[PDB]
Amino acid sequence: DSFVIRGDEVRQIAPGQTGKIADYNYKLPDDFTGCVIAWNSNNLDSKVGGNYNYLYRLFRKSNLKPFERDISTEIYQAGSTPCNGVEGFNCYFPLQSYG
Amino acid sequence: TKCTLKSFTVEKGIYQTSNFRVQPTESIVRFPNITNLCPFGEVFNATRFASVYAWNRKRISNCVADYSVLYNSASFSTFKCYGVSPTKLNDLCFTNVYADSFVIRGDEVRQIAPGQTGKIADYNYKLPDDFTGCVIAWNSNNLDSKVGGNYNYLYRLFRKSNLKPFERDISTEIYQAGSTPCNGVEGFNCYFPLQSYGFQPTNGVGYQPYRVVVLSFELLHAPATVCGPKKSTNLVKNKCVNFNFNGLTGTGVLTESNKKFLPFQQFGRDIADTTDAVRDPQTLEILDITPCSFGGVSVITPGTNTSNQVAVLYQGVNCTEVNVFQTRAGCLIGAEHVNNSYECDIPIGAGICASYQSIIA
Amino acid sequence: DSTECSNLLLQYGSFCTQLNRALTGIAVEQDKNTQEVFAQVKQIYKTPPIKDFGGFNFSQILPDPSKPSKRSPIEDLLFNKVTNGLTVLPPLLTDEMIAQYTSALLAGTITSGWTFGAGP
Amino acid sequence: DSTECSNLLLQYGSFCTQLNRALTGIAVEQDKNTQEVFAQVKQIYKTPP
Amino acid sequence: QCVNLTTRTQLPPAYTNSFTRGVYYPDKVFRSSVLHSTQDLFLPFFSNVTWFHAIHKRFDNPVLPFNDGVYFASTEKSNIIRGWIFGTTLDSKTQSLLIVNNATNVVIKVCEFQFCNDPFLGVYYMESEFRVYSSANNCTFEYVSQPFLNFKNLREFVFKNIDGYFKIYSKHTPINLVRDLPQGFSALEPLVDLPIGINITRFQTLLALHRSGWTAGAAAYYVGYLQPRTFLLKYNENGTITDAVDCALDPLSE
Amino acid sequence: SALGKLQDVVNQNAQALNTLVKQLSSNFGAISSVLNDILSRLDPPEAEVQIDRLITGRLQSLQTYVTQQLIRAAEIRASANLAATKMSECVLGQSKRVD
Amino acid sequence: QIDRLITGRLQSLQTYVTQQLIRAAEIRASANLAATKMSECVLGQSKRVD
Ligand SMILES: *[C@@H]1O[C@H](CO)[C@@H](O[C@@H]2O[C@H](CO)[C@@H](O)[C@H](O)[C@H]2NC(C)=O)[C@H](O)[C@H]1NC(C)=O
Ligand SMILES: *[C@@H]1O[C@H](CO)[C@@H](O[C@@H]2O[C@H](CO)[C@@H](O)[C@H](O)[C@H]2NC(C)=O)[C@H](O)[C@H]1NC(C)=O
Ligand SMILES: *[C@@H]1O[C@H](CO)[C@@H](O)[C@H](O)[C@H]1NC(C)=O
Ligand SMILES: *[C@@H]1O[C@H](CO)[C@@H](O)[C@H](O)[C@H]1NC(C)=O
Ligand SMILES: *[C@@H]1O[C@H](CO)[C@@H](O)[C@H](O)[C@H]1NC(C)=O
Ligand SMILES: *[C@@H]1O[C@H](CO)[C@@H](O)[C@H](O)[C@H]1NC(C)=O
Ligand SMILES: *[C@@H]1O[C@H](CO)[C@@H](O)[C@H](O)[C@H]1NC(C)=O
Ligand SMILES: *[C@@H]1O[C@H](CO)[C@@H](O)[C@H](O)[C@H]1NC(C)=O
Ligand SMILES: *[C@@H]1O[C@H](CO)[C@@H](O)[C@H](O)[C@H]1NC(C)=O
Repeated sequence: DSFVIRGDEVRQIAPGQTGKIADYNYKLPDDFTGCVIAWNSNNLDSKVGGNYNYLYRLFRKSNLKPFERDISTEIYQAGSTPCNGVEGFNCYFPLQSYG
Repeated sequence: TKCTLKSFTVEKGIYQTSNFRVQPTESIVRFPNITNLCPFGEVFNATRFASVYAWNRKRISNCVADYSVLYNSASFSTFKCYGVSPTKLNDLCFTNVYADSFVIRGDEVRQIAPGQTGKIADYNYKLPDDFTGCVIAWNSNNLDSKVGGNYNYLYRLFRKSNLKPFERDISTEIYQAGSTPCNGVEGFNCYFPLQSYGFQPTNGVGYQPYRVVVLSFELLHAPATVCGPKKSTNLVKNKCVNFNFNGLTGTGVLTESNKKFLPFQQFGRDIADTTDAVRDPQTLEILDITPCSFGGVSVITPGTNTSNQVAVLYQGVNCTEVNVFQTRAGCLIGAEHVNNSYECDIPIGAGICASYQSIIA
Repeated sequence: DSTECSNLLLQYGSFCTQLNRALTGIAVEQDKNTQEVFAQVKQIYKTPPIKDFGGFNFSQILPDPSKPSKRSPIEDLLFNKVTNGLTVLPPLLTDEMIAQYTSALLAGTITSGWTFGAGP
Repeated sequence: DSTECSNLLLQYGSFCTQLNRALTGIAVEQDKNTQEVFAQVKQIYKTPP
Repeated sequence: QCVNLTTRTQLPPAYTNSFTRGVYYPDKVFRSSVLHSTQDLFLPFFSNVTWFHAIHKRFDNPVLPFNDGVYFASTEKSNIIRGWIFGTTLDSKTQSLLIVNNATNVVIKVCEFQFCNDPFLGVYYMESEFRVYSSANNCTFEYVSQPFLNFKNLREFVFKNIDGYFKIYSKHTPINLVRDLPQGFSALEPLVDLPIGINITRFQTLLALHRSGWTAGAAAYYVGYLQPRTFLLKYNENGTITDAVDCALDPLSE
Repeated sequence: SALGKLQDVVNQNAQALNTLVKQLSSNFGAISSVLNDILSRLDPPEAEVQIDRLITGRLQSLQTYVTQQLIRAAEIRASANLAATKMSECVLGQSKRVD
Repeated sequence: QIDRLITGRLQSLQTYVTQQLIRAAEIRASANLAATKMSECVLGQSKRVD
């Protein structure tokens, strides 16, 4: 399973962690067997003007299952008011890019 | 029975195979009356707000806070939290809340943020890097603004050093822009630090006055007086339900009780320290908690060489709570009760025995 | 009723089955003990209606017709002087049938001597 | 004599009371056994001189 | 406003026997006809409790160490004892707790107070004299409640500081004994739990003067100290504690 | 104290059942003796450890109860065998055995 | 560390108490037999063979 994350989020690629990408992007099971590999890629995955090609799910209704992928680009309802697929007050896109 | 005995042939007899459970049907959560609300009406919707150099700090403590009304209000143009979640404000508990109320310009609304550098951030209101709580901001052009210009809202423009987090500075010391000595006398390079805003109704979005209330939470070793609201449901009696009374949870049948509690007592215990009596927090009445009718499921059968007919005994279970016969041992289903007396073939209990001749008891 | 607790309890294997089987063995052993002690006769004997035993009085040990439990006065005094997944199984022989067995033994040893224990 | 050990041991409940009760029962059972075996007479008989 | 009281008569403090007093309910749990063994801060049976008088010229208002808890017994007539002073340094440097019962209600405040050296109230023969503090700077908790109150009344109180919770237990008893504590059993009901979260190591009783200089009304009170021990409490059919056993008093009760 | 022998058996059985009930109130080194509090206050990776401590403590208590019940069952079986022998030899016949 | 030592020593003590209970039951059976021999062989003449 290959992805690109932040430097402080490498602790969240682990079983039993509480975190943001652990809950809404990539979840590992409690009985996970295998190895997590992380290495710095500032020379390749960064641009001086800002590399915005890597996105994470800021908003979701519920935490994921282990080995579950969510690519649905549906709007999130953060308030009592329904959003009807349109951004607005308390209506945010779930996918935000790293700067 | 074949599954339990790990064999495809079952000898004549009674075999305890399973455990009948009365499954809980409803969940009943009873919590006491939501009174002594926190005074958020006099902070968010006060008559006159304060300036940003002298922001009003209101201490919210010893009360229950309904953040759902604040979150669901559509008047607020900015609701950004930096240490907690907006949907979990009604679930968490905090020792106290500091409410910082002030008015700023529309372009400076972003300056109330951790790690943000601006004139309001450095000289008027500073937040820490590990700030917890939520910043709420809303437009107030219809109230604060005046056609002649509202100059009542001042802000600090100059100071030698940046602010510490949660620090006020209401001093009116004359700033030294240059290096010339100033003894409180204004000059070419000595100006008054507090300047007035230019709030006018003809201004566009960005120069309109915005009222900002910042809630900060404290989680010290003091007791958590500030908690979220409790949504008590209706009370259902005479059914095996999951009860949650003032943080005491369990599963049971809640019936009326003849035990007269003293007014300071809430729960009731037997010799074996199990909660068998409780007081409802909404209405001060006493309820007995009878455990649900758990029982053992036993299978009474002859040999599989003889017949495949079986009977089921639910031990200590009344027949109305599950060829149905009520015994003192329990409810027996599948056996025809007869008035004749024979020798005991398969023991049921309490003087009841079963035999094959169909299965009779 | 915690499902996570039962899922963790399944890691320990068949300990619960062993505990249940041991308790079941004890429970059937109690009924076997009562069967061996009291059910030593297969004929239910009764005393004659006339209690003419040559001056010997057995009213304190024979069953009392006035009492609904059909117990002797001594047996009635004896019964008066004795005061989360848990279930209590009832005994196979009720107190009335144990009293009936003792009544049959008393009637046999009064009317027939030791002959009823060795034959007819 | 460790008070921290006893404080941690109190978390386990009444195991120690159970073990002490069982040992006390065995200890009184031994005296009951000797009483049953040897004290079968209430008169101290003596042989003639 | 503060006033030094310089007309006192020097006398050593008295001591007397606690008998079987000072028992309170350890929890909010009803128990019926059962014996419950509990480990808590309890007052020892037949212990040596300090006896203070208010008689005319005696006016006993010293500052005493709080220790782990305070049992306050009051043989009271005409309501001389009105409240208590709780704190560590009893000045504006730290934060102190004030309990007062004036002519209308009871007020409980946790603030930074400047206590007088001799704090008291006063009744003119009408209450028109309050000299217990000079300032109040930083308040964190205020609570106004219903009034708690030959010697005719006996007032028992238990004050505890556990996990930042201040437990006040109290009991009113009608007595007709002239001088000492009566011998009997009375379990103290829980009255109020306070979320204070502050350090308290010292306390001081608040009395009331009688003006017609000053005169001290006839009152007597007793201070006992709570120690961690085990009690065996008996609960009757109606659920009140009618008798108790101190497990560390004598081998019979053990 | 005439019927002390039966009362002792009744008291021992009731006291053993009461002790088995009271063993549920002990946390056995966990943060709480209630499974609901652990499941509501902690995530499953640490709640698994706390529940495991409660499980091993309660299992040890239940094994202790079953073992002492088996020992008492052996004693009661010996007493019942003696009672059956007295029923056969003293009631159903005249015994020459002294005492 | 004390939790590990406590559980080990408690298991050892429970094992010892269980063994003592079984041996006490055996000695009680032997003592009941000895009391029976005292009643039937010393205090009377027994017709029971061996
Ligand atoms: C056998 O014994 C019983 C009880 O010892 C005798 O019944 C008593 O009879 C007298 C006079 O008839 C009454 O005053 C007593 O109250 C009776 N006692 C009881 C317990 O009921 C009985 O008379 C004796 N004889 C026979 C032939 O039955
Ligand atoms: C009542 O007496 C006390 C005890 O002397 C006074 O407290 C002292 O007041 C002086 C006044 O300058 C201070 O310097 C001392 O430090 C105080 N002592 C302590 C221990 O704080 C008190 O002032 C007197 N009351 C009045 C109204 O004068
Ligand atoms: C003003 O704000 C408070 C916030 O607590 C709210 O309860 C109240 O309804 C508001 N007033 C109006 C007129 O909406
Ligand atoms: C709480 O609310 C209920 C709602 O019916 C009411 O009857 C009761 O008087 C209130 N107060 C108390 C102290 O229960
Ligand atoms: C109580 O203490 C005082 C001195 O502290 C002592 O003189 C007195 O004898 C004590 N009372 C008892 C009953 O021991
Ligand atoms: C009692 O104290 C309270 C709180 O300071 C005050 O409001 C009230 O007026 C006082 N009553 C009298 C009679 O002084
Ligand atoms: C306490 O009071 C003093 C003086 O009134 C003040 O300077 C200080 O800021 C206050 N502290 C708090 C925490 O309120
Ligand atoms: C409480 O106060 C006492 C005396 O002032 C002091 O010795 C102690 O350390 C204090 N405790 C805390 C937790 O502040
Ligand atoms: C318990 O209360 C009843 C009234 O319901 C009373 O008759 C009885 O005497 C009381 N018993 C005790 C021991 O207080």
